[PDB]
Amino acid sequence: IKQGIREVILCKDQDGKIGLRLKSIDNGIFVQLVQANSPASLVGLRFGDQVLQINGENCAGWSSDKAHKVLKQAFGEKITMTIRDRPFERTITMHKDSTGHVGFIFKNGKITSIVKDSSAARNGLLTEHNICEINGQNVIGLKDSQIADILSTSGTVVTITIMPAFIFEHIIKRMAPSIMKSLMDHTIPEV
Repeated sequence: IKQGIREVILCKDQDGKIGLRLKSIDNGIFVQLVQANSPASLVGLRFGDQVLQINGENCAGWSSDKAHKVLKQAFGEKITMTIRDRPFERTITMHKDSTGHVGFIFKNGKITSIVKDSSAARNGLLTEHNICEINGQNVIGLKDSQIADILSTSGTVVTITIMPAFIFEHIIKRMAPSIMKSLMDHTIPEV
């Protein structure tokens, strides 16, 4: 999680898409969905990002519809956005034990207990937090098994990006859980 505000320049694809669904949260606008192989993924937009501005207009107090409407009517050549990096999220670095454990239990993406004497306990991992990213890879909508897999095949350092459940459940309401599994960019960034 970067310590503040950056500008991205976006370009609609040939079909006039950018790859983005946005959600109104506490009078800001937040990234609910980044589509894989979209202009939004290429420029590095992330789940939970805050959009401060769209072409120099502040988003404060916009509806999800107005934000989507503004994106439709943009002069597609060049959309600029002002972005605050995943402000509802934190990153925890843990190290696996020789048994390959970081030392917690999760269910539908949500940490539910921390195991005594673990790297998770030592690093103050919290329950009632949804897993957003593992090693900078988005994992929202993946099955618990596939998250297990990404943890199993991770190296010994595991970086987890988490979000309080109440905030997570506010962001993903009105997005059917198959679109999350199917269409949320789950890939490693390109260079």
